[PDB]
Amino acid sequence: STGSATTTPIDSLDDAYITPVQIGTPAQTLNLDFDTGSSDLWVFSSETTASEVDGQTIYTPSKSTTAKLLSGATWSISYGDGSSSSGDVYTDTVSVGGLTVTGQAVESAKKVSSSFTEDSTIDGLLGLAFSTLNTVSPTQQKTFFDNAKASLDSPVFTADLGYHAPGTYNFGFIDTTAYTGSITYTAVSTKQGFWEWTSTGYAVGSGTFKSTSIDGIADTGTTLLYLPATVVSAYWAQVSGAKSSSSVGGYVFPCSATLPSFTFGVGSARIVIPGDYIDFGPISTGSSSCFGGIQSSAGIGINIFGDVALKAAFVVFNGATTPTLGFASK
Repeated sequence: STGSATTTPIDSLDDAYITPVQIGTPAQTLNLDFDTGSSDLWVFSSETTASEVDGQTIYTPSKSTTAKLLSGATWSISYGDGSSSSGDVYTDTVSVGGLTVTGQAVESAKKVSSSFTEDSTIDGLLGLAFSTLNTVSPTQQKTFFDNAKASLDSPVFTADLGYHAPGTYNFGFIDTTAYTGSITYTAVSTKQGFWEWTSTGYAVGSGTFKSTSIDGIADTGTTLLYLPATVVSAYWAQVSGAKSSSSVGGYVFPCSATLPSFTFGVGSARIVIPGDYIDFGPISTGSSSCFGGIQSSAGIGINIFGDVALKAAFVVFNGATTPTLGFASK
């Protein structure tokens, strides 16, 4: 089997991407944030505290003839940005782009943090990291990909995120028309539960490539590119007026700037992030100070190749017995 679904930016800045997912019988379609940095499929639901729902589409398990309460199971997750959610668990039929899993754990939110409530466009998350990170207790549950894998034509999914445009998540096949050149594959460590890999270095604009190992994660659920302070300082030093602002919470730059590109290494290959991908717009409405899309990972404890990096590539998440990651230009 295979599946193919379009993923759409939630706003004009590509702050996140949503992908329609069918849950239950008859189908209830929710727009979920596909997140290769976590491993829970959770949804706003009829059980979510009413005051914490503001415009989201909810899953109502009582209206699904295939929903079953997973007795005694609860979940609770806290993300790196400080957001969180928790609740109980159903199993139900879940389909993405024509690919169907029966018996998928659908984690129904009883509580969500303010940041989720305040964003009407995201109806929940669909985790695509390794199932070892799944928070369901007392019986850990598998991700949608893990459940689908054996049925797939090939045990892979691909992320093809657009810049200020829709893109595609494919399951079970590699669309050879979706990228240019060849796909370069690189080793993955699953020890922390992430798609963790080592970049071979970077360049700023038309500058020389610096060969240096940068361990980090391929994370579709993080907006920005978080890298060591040395790297980030080297990038922003090429932008007149750019500075790190403790009050804003990162590097800012004059909105009048033309940003340089940023290149990262994948083995001997190179992925170029155009400068425009690094502009996240005014820090507040009407401001001429703009927020940068490359930020320091210092104090996160991990480097994160988020959407800013991933959207410059066609990315293969290869879930073979020994997982790997593939990157191609596009």
